[PDB]
Amino acid sequence: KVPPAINQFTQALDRQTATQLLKLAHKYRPETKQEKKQRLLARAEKKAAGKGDVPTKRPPVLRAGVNTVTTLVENKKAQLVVIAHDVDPIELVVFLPALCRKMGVPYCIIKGKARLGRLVHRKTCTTVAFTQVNSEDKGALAKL
Amino acid sequence: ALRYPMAVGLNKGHKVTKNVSKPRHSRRRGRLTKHTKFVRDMIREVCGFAPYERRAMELLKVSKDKRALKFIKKRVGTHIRAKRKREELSNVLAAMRKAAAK
Amino acid sequence: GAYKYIQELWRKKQSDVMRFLLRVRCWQYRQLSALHRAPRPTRPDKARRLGYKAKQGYVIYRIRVRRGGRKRPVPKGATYGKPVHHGVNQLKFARSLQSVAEERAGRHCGALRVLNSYWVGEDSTYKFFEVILIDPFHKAIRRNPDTQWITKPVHKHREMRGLTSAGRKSRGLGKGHKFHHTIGGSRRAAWRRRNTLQLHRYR
Amino acid sequence: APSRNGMVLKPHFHKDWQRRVATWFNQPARKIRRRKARQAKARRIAPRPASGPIRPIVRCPTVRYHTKVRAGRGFSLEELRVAGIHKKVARTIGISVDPRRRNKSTESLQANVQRLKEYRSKLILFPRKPSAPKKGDSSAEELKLATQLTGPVMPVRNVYKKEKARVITEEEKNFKAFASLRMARANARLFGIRAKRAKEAAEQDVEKKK
RNA sequence: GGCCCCCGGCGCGCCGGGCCCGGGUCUUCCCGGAGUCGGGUUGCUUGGGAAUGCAGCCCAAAGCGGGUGGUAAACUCCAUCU
RNA sequence: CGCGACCUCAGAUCAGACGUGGCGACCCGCUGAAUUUAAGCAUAUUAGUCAGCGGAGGAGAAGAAACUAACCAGGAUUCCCUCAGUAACGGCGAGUGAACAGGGAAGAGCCCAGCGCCGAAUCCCCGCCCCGCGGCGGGGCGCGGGACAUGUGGCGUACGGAAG
Ligand SMILES: [Mg+2]
Ligand SMILES: [Mg+2]
Ligand SMILES: [Mg+2]
Ligand SMILES: [Mg+2]
Ligand SMILES: [Mg+2]
Ligand SMILES: [Mg+2]
Ligand SMILES: [Mg+2]
Ligand SMILES: [Mg+2]
Ligand SMILES: [Mg+2]
Ligand SMILES: [Mg+2]
Ligand SMILES: [Mg+2]
Ligand SMILES: [Mg+2]
Ligand SMILES: [Mg+2]
Ligand SMILES: [Mg+2]
Repeated sequence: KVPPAINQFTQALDRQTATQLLKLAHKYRPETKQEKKQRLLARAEKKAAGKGDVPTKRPPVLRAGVNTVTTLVENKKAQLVVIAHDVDPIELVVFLPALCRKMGVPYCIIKGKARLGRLVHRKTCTTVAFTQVNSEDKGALAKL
Repeated sequence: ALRYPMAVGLNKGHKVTKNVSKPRHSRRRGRLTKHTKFVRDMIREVCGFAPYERRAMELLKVSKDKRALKFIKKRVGTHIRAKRKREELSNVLAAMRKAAAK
Repeated sequence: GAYKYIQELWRKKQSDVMRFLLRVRCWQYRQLSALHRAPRPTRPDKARRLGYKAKQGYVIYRIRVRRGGRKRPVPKGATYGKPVHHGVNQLKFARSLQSVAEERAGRHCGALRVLNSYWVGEDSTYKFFEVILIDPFHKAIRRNPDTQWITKPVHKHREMRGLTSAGRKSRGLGKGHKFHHTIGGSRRAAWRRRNTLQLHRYR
Repeated sequence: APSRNGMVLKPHFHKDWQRRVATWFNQPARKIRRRKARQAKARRIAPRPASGPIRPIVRCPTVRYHTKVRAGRGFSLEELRVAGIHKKVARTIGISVDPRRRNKSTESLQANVQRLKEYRSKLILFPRKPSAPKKGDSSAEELKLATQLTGPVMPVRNVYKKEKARVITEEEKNFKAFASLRMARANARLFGIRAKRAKEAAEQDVEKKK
């Protein structure tokens, strides 16, 4: 008899919805090591001549990691939380559905921590969280 | 004189002016914070109650409070710890009573 | 702030969710060998609380020890002597089972350094512990201050000298009136001081 | 066997004492080694005091010794805070600190801040770069006035307030010292039971009329 | 006392690069280690004596909480540490 | 109905490292007697000692209070003097037996996890170039691999801390 706190992770998103969710999530992947180097060098070149600081509107990005996502949920800063269904030490995320529901942030459970890892250029990710999003994707995020 | 400092009596001791100050930060240990209370309430509704805690609630439901305290003290171990645990178990019973009232 | 929730979760070992997880895991560990390397800490919050960091050089070994007391290993229960020493059963080992599991991990992996250990489950016949080991010659460990201490020669086989947290608990160390047996560093240190006759030059 | 009158003696030599006998033939050598280390340490910290940091004024705990005052482990943070010294700078300029010591009274507090202010006035501070004196001291008061200090810094000394002879007043003559001590002991002994008896009598009083 | 040879750590000017703001006041926030403590029992240990410490088994925490305050226990105040 | 990702495992005379065994006076963790004394002897004593097993270093262990106290309070550890053959334990017999305060030797303090903030800021490996060799480091480069969000680094730890 599996307790509901552990059984809830068997209810994952359907293949159709998980496809729209990951297709949207592909637009907000964290920048890789290579394109961070390219961005940082461009800032050094631009700072040298001649704009200066130039924050240039740090773009929205997908926040990843159970500790990062938990704080965002506790601060009501996350707009959407995606939880992998197969976290092998299943204590890292058992509180997250209840915590997300308590704080009012919508949450879904998706198939595969490996798919979340490819979103963040890593092997595995427990959870990813959607913070503020670009205007052209506000309609898409609302439907999800 | 009429009265002298004494080594004995209710007011015994050498007389010094007490230096009042803020207590040390280690004395703050054990205080419940707003965030830690929130976390513990989260885990409680995720987890539930231990089987002995549920049994003690059945005793408190039928108002066998002395028997409930005997049971809790036998489980937890000491009278002081049992009294605190019985108050909390009584509080959750009262909380779910008024929740079901509305 | 997820580590706070996992900590409070593991303090509820008799809940339905934790009872299920502990039973299933204890079954799985029962199917493996007595000494077995774990790919990752089962309790990442408890591991890092005890000194573990998710970097190269830290390894985890799951150890299974047999529960119960220490039967006196004499043939046919004959302890030839006075009746005060006739005891064979109901005898207890001075060191805890956690200290024994640490010793078994350290003896097998003699090239590593035992850091700490923690409880992951128990049966009626077995207790399961996960031991944190450190490779003292990995460059991640060796090039880092605040970790270079484990690389010193004096810190080899801490678990066999009672220097880990589990092994320290049986030595009777501490401050104050409850721990007068070990003033001087150990029981033997206190006993030698209290049983040595100081014969000064001028008596 | 006992023989006539004598003291009943209990030697503790039943436990193979001859394996653990500490002779002291290295005592003169130990004193030489300790003296050499003291002299080497003094040379290493060349103008700094040989004994080490200044220690606070500290009263001895129990009722046997509370009339005496000695040197403590270090100055409390409350003392340093009101003396205006940073708790991390103090150890650099030769001030021992004790973060775990509290100040129950104000007299011991103020006694130790005058000790810190006196030490701070008597301190000669050398600049980090001798060619660049930033804020330490003038060269005049450190060219020749700098000298390694022998013995404890400002050694802690018991002081007695001498009272001049005075004419005994009649109130002092009529004071009953033995009677006051006997009554004070009785009052402390019966204080709890007197309150309970008054409490019980108050309970009977508030319902005596019905 | 002399001469010879080798090795090691002390200040100055320069060298190659790192090296990043400190204090006081006020305001707003944040604060802790769990099969662990503790309890029962058993065995050993201690000067520790209605049980000093250690361990096995069973129970099994809290957060104005917990531990200690050398006589077991209830209530109460205080002290001290964390 | 095969191809990928991850997880959990396996093999290799894979690349590079590490452990084993000796000594063991001193030190640390266990295990652990009986002779002996009690004019017998069983608890006790011998003794947490001999023997036995393991593990170190030039010292080790301990160590910065879940301390002592009850005072007008002291303030990590270790060692010496004293407390003291005392409080206490004990067929309360034989016997055993500390600690606090005090005076000295020495004196030194700190770090994480957690809570948080910072675009993982972090680390290992491999090739290339330069400065060096003497214990193999410094600097730069690689749309070079890997670790790592199941949490690296910086700030920060109960003496409070952070941000304005
Ligand atoms: Mg015997
Ligand atoms: Mg009492
Ligand atoms: Mg090879
Ligand atoms: Mg060896
Ligand atoms: Mg005999
Ligand atoms: Mg005889
Ligand atoms: Mg031996
Ligand atoms: Mg050491
Ligand atoms: Mg240590
Ligand atoms: Mg501390
Ligand atoms: Mg005497
Ligand atoms: Mg003895
Ligand atoms: Mg001295
Ligand atoms: Mg961190």
